Amino acid sequence: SNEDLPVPMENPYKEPLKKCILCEKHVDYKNVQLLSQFISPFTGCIYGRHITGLCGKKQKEITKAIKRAQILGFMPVTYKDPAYLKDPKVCNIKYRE
Amino acid sequence: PRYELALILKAMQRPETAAALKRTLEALMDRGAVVRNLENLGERMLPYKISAHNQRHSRGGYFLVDFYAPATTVESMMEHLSRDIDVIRPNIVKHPLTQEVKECEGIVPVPLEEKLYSTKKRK
Amino acid sequence: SFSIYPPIPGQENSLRWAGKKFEEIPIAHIKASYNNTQIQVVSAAHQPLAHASCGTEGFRNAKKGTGIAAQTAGIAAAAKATGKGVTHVRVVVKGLGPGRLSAIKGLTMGGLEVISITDNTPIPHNGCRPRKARRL
Amino acid sequence: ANHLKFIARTVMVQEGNVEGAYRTLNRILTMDGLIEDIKRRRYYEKPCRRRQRESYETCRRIYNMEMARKINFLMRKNRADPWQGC
Amino acid sequence: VESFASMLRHSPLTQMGPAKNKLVIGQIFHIVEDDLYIDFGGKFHCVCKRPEVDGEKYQKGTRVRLRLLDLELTSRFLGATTDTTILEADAVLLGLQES
Amino acid sequence: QEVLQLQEEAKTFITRENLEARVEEALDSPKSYNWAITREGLVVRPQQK
RNA sequence: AGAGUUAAAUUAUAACUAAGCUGUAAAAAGCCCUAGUUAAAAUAAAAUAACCCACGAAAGUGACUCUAAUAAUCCUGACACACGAUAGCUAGGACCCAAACUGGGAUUAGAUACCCCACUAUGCCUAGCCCUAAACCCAAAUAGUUACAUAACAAAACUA
Ligand SMILES: [Mg+2]
Ligand SMILES: [Mg+2]
Ligand SMILES: [Mg+2]
Ligand SMILES: [Mg+2]
Ligand SMILES: [Mg+2]
Ligand SMILES: [Mg+2]
Ligand SMILES: [Mg+2]
Ligand SMILES: [Mg+2]
Ligand SMILES: [Mg+2]
Ligand SMILES: [Mg+2]
Ligand SMILES: [Mg+2]
Ligand SMILES: [Mg+2]
Ligand SMILES: [Mg+2]
Ligand SMILES: [Mg+2]
Ligand SMILES: [Mg+2]
Ligand SMILES: [Mg+2]
Ligand SMILES: [Mg+2]
Ligand SMILES: [Mg+2]
Ligand SMILES: [Mg+2]
Ligand SMILES: [Mg+2]
Ligand SMILES: [Mg+2]
Ligand SMILES: [Mg+2]
Ligand SMILES: [Mg+2]
Ligand SMILES: [Mg+2]
Ligand SMILES: [Mg+2]
Ligand SMILES: [Mg+2]
Ligand SMILES: [Mg+2]
Ligand SMILES: [Mg+2]
Ligand SMILES: [Mg+2]
Ligand SMILES: [Mg+2]
Ligand SMILES: [Mg+2]
Ligand SMILES: [Mg+2]
Ligand SMILES: [Zn+2]
Repeated sequence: SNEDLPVPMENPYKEPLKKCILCEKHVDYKNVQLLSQFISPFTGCIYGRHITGLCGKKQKEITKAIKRAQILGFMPVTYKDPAYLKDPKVCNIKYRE
Repeated sequence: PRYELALILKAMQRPETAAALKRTLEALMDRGAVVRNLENLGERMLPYKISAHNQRHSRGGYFLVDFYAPATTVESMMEHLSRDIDVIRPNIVKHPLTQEVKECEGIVPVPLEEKLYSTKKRK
Repeated sequence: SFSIYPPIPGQENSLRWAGKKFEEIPIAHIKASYNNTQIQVVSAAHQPLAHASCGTEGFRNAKKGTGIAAQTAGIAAAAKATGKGVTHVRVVVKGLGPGRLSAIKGLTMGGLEVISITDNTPIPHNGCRPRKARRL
Repeated sequence: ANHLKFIARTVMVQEGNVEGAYRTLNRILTMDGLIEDIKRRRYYEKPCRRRQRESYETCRRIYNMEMARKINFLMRKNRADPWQGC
Repeated sequence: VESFASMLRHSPLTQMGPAKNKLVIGQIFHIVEDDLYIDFGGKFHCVCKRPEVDGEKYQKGTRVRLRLLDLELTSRFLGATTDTTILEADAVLLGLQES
Repeated sequence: QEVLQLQEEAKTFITRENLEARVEEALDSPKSYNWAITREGLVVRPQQK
């Protein structure tokens, strides 16, 4: 009969979950600009999660997409297409200090 | 749409181009295919130089053919594309729009793993 | 935004050295192998203008490994090249060995002017299997 | 080899200082893991002997990550102490 | 008589809710040269560094404005049973008891 | 609903005749998929021409 | 499991150019039908992504595409049935590179080894065998519990 006790409700102050930069985006092997965004400019490397900062599924998605874009040849392997070097940079790498 | 055809074609003038595309979709419509659409992605300088049919190409035209086809067929069309003298590289992919978008709800944060090692009062 | 390194093969970039396009500037191949170094300075037209090896410079089986030898070969190479009148050089290092840096410096100190370094070191994407490791 | 040349792994020296630009390129390759790969690939390394490497590396990376965090968390309390000689 | 549960339900520490980005009022009870030890009343004091603006204005007994980051500093670490306490809370300095 | 979607696209399909049209149109209107991203999740599509 | 495809690297083989090139702790032998550069199929192997931890019963599986496709309304179960890494065997292809064997070269008291250099069975494919591993996560399967409780060490203790 104690009406001042606590309630067994869920947490109202719960913070909304964070989102990969692509969460519910659509990764296609067709936009090479997008895939260029996640590749090292000098190498043609594919950045890891710890750089790109993507969900699991979106990393995997991006990777496969890239490889497809390479064999089908919309995108080259060993360097970032120069056209796209001047575009917005997503990743956390600092090369030049 | 079911299947997708990435056509990289030898860069030509317009008439020859038209010819090539036309006969391509003819071949497909003959193997039993229903063509949805034709998307010209332009003539680009290829990311790298591609050697096929004893010609090493720098540039190429890019095309996208969405179509429905029966399972048995895809091999046939691939063969007839590989045979072709002006295709600078063929491919056929399950059309991207069959694949579902299952909502990233977000990052499910992973907590540090506990109860790996036994409790021991060592040192 | 000054000195973005990779100048495009399109003509949108006008930057001239000795009034030449970046495409026309001479390529100095440097090959640094653990036992050796060799430089070959070649025209944009691919006509070799200079060649110097650590051995051609009169070092011998071990000693020719060192960076000393590298800069040594570099100097005389840039001598032979300067003789045919090349001001500027875009350099490429092949392999990873002792005389990488030494030889590159060797071209400068040897009186040859350097614009670019690019590294082409063959990196197998898992092609041919290497020889076995050693002690075993 | 089929790709356009001189676009890849290329730095262009600025204000004529060579040594600086070389350091730069080196920092590139070593940032991407190519130096560790060249050096790795001078000789072969057998698959088993490779997963051992992988696992030792990854354990060690976990340890160092954690220990780093702990250090930078306890950093505050490096501050000179209030209560001395109580 | 008040039941404890009632005292809890109506307290400010409850009313505040989550600790992040709260605007709190606090008091300086101890000083080492650059460092000012601030009880905002929560459980543990936080620590601060005396700002460049009006250095000598912040003294023992002074009251202060705080942006409360975390009610206390804690985490679990590799191969730990219990998490590790700093015995402080994380806060930032805004202005001094702006009146 | 599905069946009616397809019923709608059946008017837009490429058939033996429209080849002559479609192909001539495909060359006329190049289309891009090229598409980008911003750190806020925002997209910037290609700049207006 | 099929069928199709190739980006990096390497090699034939030409064009130039220089006499060396390779190789170690240091050398020697070895090769100059060598080396650097520029071209370039086949064969073989699949950087980064992976700080991921998925798929398979296990062995195993991480270049690309398409086809086929992952038993059981789900308890245990063999000497029965079907599979089973490497190496090996049989027949036919393949041969870039690696490489037991072997022949040179050093080292050494000796050196049948560790280091160097060539080159072979063999790794590769198709078909058939062989059925072994530190085949080990040395931790049986299926339901449970965190009660009771520290031989030692390791991956904490136990029911049915
Ligand atoms: Mg312990
Ligand atoms: Mg690998
Ligand atoms: Mg052994
Ligand atoms: Mg070549
Ligand atoms: Mg790694
Ligand atoms: Mg087969
Ligand atoms: Mg090749
Ligand atoms: Mg070659
Ligand atoms: Mg060759
Ligand atoms: Mg040595
Ligand atoms: Mg000799
Ligand atoms: Mg790895
Ligand atoms: Mg694994
Ligand atoms: Mg099943
Ligand atoms: Mg059973
Ligand atoms: Mg077997
Ligand atoms: Mg076998
Ligand atoms: Mg053989
Ligand atoms: Mg052969
Ligand atoms: Mg051999
Ligand atoms: Mg012998
Ligand atoms: Mg002895
Ligand atoms: Mg020894
Ligand atoms: Mg041989
Ligand atoms: Mg095998
Ligand atoms: Mg095993
Ligand atoms: Mg084991
Ligand atoms: Mg056993
Ligand atoms: Mg059993
Ligand atoms: Mg079972
Ligand atoms: Mg129990
Ligand atoms: Mg004891
Ligand atoms: Zn996401």
